[PDB]
Amino acid sequence: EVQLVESGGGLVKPGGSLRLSCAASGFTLSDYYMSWIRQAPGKGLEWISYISVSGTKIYYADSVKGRFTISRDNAKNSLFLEMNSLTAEDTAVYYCARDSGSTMYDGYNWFDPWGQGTLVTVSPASTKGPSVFPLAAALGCLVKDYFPEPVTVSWNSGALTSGVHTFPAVLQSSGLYSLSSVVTVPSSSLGTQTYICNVNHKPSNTKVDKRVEP
Amino acid sequence: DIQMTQSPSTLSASVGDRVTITCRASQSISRWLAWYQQKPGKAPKLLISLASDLQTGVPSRFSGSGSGTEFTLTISSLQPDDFATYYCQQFDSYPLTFGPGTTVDIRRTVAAPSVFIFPPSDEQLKSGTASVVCLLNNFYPREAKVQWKVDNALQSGNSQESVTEQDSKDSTYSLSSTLTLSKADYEKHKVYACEVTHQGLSSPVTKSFNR
Amino acid sequence: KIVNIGAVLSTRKHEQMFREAVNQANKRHGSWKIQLNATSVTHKPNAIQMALSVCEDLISSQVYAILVSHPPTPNDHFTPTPVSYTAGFYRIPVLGLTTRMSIYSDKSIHLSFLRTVPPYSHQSSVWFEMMRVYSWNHIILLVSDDHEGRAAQKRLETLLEERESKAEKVLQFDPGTKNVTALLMEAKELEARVIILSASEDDAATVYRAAAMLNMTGSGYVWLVGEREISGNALRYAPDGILGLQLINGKNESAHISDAVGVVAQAVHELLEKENITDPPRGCVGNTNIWKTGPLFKRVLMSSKYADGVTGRVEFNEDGDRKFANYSIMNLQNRKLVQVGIYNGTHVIPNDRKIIWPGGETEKPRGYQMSTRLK
Amino acid sequence: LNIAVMLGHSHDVTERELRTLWGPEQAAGLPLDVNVVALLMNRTDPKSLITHVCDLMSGARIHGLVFGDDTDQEAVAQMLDFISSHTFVPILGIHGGASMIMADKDPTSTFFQFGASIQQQATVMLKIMQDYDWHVFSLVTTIFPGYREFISFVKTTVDNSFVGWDMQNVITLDTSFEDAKTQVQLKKIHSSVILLYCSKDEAVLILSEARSLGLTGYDFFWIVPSLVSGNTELIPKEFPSGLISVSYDDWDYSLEARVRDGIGILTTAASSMLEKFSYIPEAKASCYGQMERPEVPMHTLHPFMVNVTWDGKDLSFTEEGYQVHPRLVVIVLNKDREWEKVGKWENHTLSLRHAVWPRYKSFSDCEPDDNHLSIVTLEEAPFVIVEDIDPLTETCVRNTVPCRKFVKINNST
Ligand SMILES: *[C@@H]1O[C@H](CO)[C@@H](O[C@@H]2O[C@H](CO)[C@@H](O)[C@H](O)[C@H]2NC(C)=O)[C@H](O)[C@H]1NC(C)=O
Ligand SMILES: *[C@@H]1O[C@H](CO)[C@@H](O)[C@H](O)[C@H]1NC(C)=O
Repeated sequence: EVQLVESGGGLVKPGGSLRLSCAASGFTLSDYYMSWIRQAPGKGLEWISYISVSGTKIYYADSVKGRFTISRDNAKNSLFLEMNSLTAEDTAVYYCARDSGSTMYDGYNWFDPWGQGTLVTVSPASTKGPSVFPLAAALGCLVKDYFPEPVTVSWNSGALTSGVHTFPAVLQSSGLYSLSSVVTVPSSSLGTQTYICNVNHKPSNTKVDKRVEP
Repeated sequence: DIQMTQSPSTLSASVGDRVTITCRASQSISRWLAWYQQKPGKAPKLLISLASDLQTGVPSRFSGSGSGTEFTLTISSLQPDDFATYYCQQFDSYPLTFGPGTTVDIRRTVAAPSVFIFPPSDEQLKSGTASVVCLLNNFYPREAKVQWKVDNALQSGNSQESVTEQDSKDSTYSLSSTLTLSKADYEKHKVYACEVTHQGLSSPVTKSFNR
Repeated sequence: KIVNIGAVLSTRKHEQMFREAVNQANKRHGSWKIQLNATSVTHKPNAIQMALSVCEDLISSQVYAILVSHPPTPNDHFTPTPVSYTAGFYRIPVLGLTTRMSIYSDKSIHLSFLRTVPPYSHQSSVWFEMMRVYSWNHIILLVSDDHEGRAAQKRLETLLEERESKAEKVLQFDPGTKNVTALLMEAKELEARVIILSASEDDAATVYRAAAMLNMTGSGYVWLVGEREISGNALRYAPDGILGLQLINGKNESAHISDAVGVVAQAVHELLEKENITDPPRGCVGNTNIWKTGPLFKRVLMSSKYADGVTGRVEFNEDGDRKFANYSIMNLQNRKLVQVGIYNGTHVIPNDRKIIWPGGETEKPRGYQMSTRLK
Repeated sequence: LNIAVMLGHSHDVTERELRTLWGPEQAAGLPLDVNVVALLMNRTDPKSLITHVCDLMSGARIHGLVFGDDTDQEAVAQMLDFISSHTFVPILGIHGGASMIMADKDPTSTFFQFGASIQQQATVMLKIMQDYDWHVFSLVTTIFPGYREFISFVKTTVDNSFVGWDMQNVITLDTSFEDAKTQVQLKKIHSSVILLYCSKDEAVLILSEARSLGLTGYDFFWIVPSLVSGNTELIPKEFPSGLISVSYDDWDYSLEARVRDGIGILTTAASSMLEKFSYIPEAKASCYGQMERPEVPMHTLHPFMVNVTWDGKDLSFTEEGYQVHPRLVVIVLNKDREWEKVGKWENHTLSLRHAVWPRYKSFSDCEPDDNHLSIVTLEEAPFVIVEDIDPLTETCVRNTVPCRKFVKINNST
């Protein structure tokens, strides 16, 4: 069994430097080619660069050319990726996978197997309490300008489940995510039936509960 | 460089039905192309190498085809574990460009989407930021042309649309058409129209609003 | 001095690297006002379209040499047969970067064909040398009913006749056969232990499965299979302890194309400084004349020497094949490939790594089995 | 079914159409030959050849073709074999670019030739050597891989001495013509019938060296293969009149007869294919845009051509593609440097004599013929005994000298 472990990720402010460690298991890393590929949330996949066996030929992507550094440790069988001048476009999950350069002869570049990967996000803001802004036919609640990572939202302390579904967090230019908790209810349910959306941001331990009115 | 186009972007099929994926390259790249399958929340896995070779540990139902600049992926029988997003990566020359998504999922029926719009609350208005969100629900497929016509003017670069995933039980879809505006701009506007074009609702139902 | 090089390179990165190597060779060693020109064409899957496009884009461009590379893809052919045959109508020399087929070895089938890698002749030579230096005198040949297998068998027999030795059994089986159990039983009912195998990937996998199910993976059996059977299902089902070959530098496209460009540039410079060269026909269609300097160019390439390449000295045999090519005796260890022996300069130099034999043998086995059952 | 034919010169349209009409009607073939198409061209460009073959593939669904090239190019046969392999069409080689057969067909190919292979050519040469009272021989060749197969076949035949003439000493050396090799090799083991086996230039050089040495005149003859005498109208000045070559030509047949037997064989093979499994096989619609792998849904014509009989004058083909019964006549250069037909190896794979005894033709530099003489003898009883060669083991003279005799059928004649 071959498994690839990705670590070294976390939260880094824009313009900082971060190191990504790609742990390779089940095979010898010295006699194989490795590459880094990113995939933005909701977008396609972008190849970054590849590391040769000799280590003297690396093709950085045009978007990240001259900014990233790639290193390998044959004895440790691990791959180390160094990134500098992180920007908004770098907010993507980076996966390291075994290439196909050494598979038959050369040139082939299919990637297999793929590790679980790591998430790198840039945010010029520290931990802060969420600012839940409810809305007002159906009802919903919007959570805007919050960070860190999204927190599950329950309606009526979990009692309400018909149509209760959240949405993926959307990163803003200020480094704060944003999502809306919307529940599909009949137009006659306004006023007669109560609806309270409960948000309990675990990192901040903030009990933000906002009532919904027409 | 080399740009790959997959048509349609989103498609659906039932279990046991033949599945065809079309991958077209900008230039002739012979057969130097590979296929991947990315589960939601999971890394992609290689399926077909050189568009004609089946990798070990992969079921025989998958079968690639195509040569030159046009490539085709064929599945003999669709199975529940095959519901994922597929890509056709090419390695003809650097940079290693990656193909767009496929979004293979299930086909349930043709259902009319539900469109709802919610005005900002009083606390949201007094908080300094006001946003209007248009709800999209139970629409097949994931594609749904939703746009904002504020003050009878086209709005672009501010509207945000997010879709989570197809429902497991009812095979429905949910999209949040969130519109980002400043509080003053929101107050200066009253008609937050949300017209939705979809297979279920052929008529462009517009959710006009007023103060 | 308006020489042009058409060449056939797979993909596009290989084409760009070939162009860069051509420019570097122009800007190094013997440099004139105009050394030569750089051109390339893709290796499209369709054989007929590839051949016609190559003829149109090379003959009309006044090419003196063409470099063609053969990808090792098993599912599709992608063979250099069409381009080689089209170049065979004229006398334009070609070079095979990754041509592992022995069909092109014969000059009657391919007149103006050359390559920088021996398909299996040097592999059989390495087999014979390893057998001689490891004290083996028995050969069980599993050559398949194919042209390359027959060529390898003929080369092995010629090498054996040098020392007045003959294999006790040279039985052959048709490719794709699923009933090799009878052949394995016949091999068992013999006085030999060393087995020589050379077949395709599927045939190698089938015979490996048959050997595994017939208890042929135990002690006393030595396998010296070639490089072609250490990939795919053959590698998946290969029993532990097989001493294979690696063909050091791993048919590297970059190194091979650099060496080919250097050799072509040196040969073109020597031809220009020696005598006149007949101009190639201006069009792929219109004339059927035979090039009057083609055999001369072939002789120059045959006698050409190149010592500044990655593999040091580069020379061609009487069949236009690489001489003293680097080979690595690869021994499977715990389902992993481990380097043990290295072949270079017709020498065998085992390393500190132990060559474990099938059946968990620690000592060197013997090729002679005294059955003591002389009928 | 809708077969095709091509030619370079001579029979342009009318003769080919007449022969293709007369062929199928001579037999009660189940398939109906609706029509044929004849193509006439001068040049033989590879791209032009490919375009013409694909055009013939499109219309009438190909279903076989006959190539009648006139240029003496060896690569034409290779290109035709490649086309047949990559488009699955049965093709029969005729005089011209396919006159010589030296390439090894891939299994996916369905290409055949009317030429004579090296393996059978050696047998024909040995059968000719059986006559003319020749038993000792020695051959010299080059290092070409194709020549090594011929040497191996000759060695195996020598080791196969259960029947036929007693095998004599055979010594073979093959390398360059310098460093004191050709002279010493010709000086050693030179008794009778020295064989020459190489290409045009090497043959010219070897014969020039023999002329410069003491191996020419009324001495032993020389035998060369078909490839040496590639063109009957090409006679280099270095070739002595005593050269012996074996190669089919137009002194016993014609291009019209060759294309007639080819189209007859094609029609018989098509009929056999149609009757055997289901029907006459079809062909690919187009030669371009084949994304799918070159699979073979149909069945090859090899089982339908290995043993095919047509009007008794059939030419069966072996598994390798070589014809079992080639014409392969023997030609000996005339005293005025012309090639004349002598012997026919067609009658049940047996050589002929042509009533031409091995007269020692004088070369360019004449020498006195004080070597052979003539010793007339009479069979009285105790000193001369007339005996016939026993067709067993040796099948020739073993200890007794050869002898000649005359028959008497009628007193008047
Ligand atoms: C010299 O090489 C250049 C390219 O390096 C040739 O320019 C083009 O080459 C491509 C093939 O690589 C052809 O398809 C184009 O038709 C060429 N362009 C033109 C305008 O001809 C160039 O033709 C070469 N010149 C010679 C004399 O060989
Ligand atoms: C081929 O050789 C060159 C230099 O000789 C080297 O830079 C390159 O990495 C090699 N290719 C492979 C696939 O190892």
